[PDB]
Amino acid sequence: GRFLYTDVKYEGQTAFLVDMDTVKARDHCWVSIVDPNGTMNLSYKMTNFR
Amino acid sequence: MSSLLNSLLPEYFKPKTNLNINSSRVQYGFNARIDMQYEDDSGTRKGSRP
Amino acid sequence: MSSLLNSLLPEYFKPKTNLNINSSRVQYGFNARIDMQYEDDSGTRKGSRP
Repeated sequence: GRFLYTDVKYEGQTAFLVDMDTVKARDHCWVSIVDPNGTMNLSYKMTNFR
Repeated sequence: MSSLLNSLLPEYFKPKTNLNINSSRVQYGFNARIDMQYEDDSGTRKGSRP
Repeated sequence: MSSLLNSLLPEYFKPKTNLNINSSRVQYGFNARIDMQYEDDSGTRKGSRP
């Protein structure tokens, strides 16, 4: 459940046009928001490995 | 070299003796708990993936 | 002996005057909250019975 930059599948330089209207909601916790505004800060902690 | 390859396993995991493999495919992973905290110009939101 | 048998009831419970019993069977108990924490050789897991 992570994103690597190699998923773009293009070595070299480019600019991306992100579709902000068609943002689907697959898995939603209470944290999950659709409309970001300004400077986005996300602080997560991982505990209880099994 | 047992002592070398035994060190690579994570500190929390200690596997048992036998393993009855009955297929040509095995998934291996862990069940972690994520405690996310979001902050932007609109406001704050706190969640938790159990 | 009121003062003797009154002492047996738990400190949190203080019952009211009247009780309209309308059957030959009465369940009595409490609704508690349990916060369990598990640890073994495989790893750790944390839950909560609300």
